[PDB]
Amino acid sequence: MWHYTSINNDTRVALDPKPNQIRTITKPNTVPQLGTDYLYTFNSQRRSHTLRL
Amino acid sequence: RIKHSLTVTGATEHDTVADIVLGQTGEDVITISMVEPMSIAVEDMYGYVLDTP
Repeated sequence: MWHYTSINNDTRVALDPKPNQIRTITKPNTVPQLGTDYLYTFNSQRRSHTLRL
Repeated sequence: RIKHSLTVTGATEHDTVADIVLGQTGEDVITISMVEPMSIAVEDMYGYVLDTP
């Protein structure tokens, strides 16, 4: 009798922006300049262009 | 981002009030994680304590 435990909570449902913040996180992303958010690595396999938002 | 410090006394009187309900955090504004990650020095990574019979 070990009965291990865990936390169960939707991980997709808690991604959707707010209805009055959905404005902010879409177009007004012109103020910031990306940089670190998206993932990009390059291999001379070649070739590999794994650009992933 | 202001921190608050609340007390148990005041100059007002409350009786039978509402239950101020809140929900939906989002994952963009408020991210919830845990380990926790910490920040120390360099030499402090390496130390020990010797016992004696």
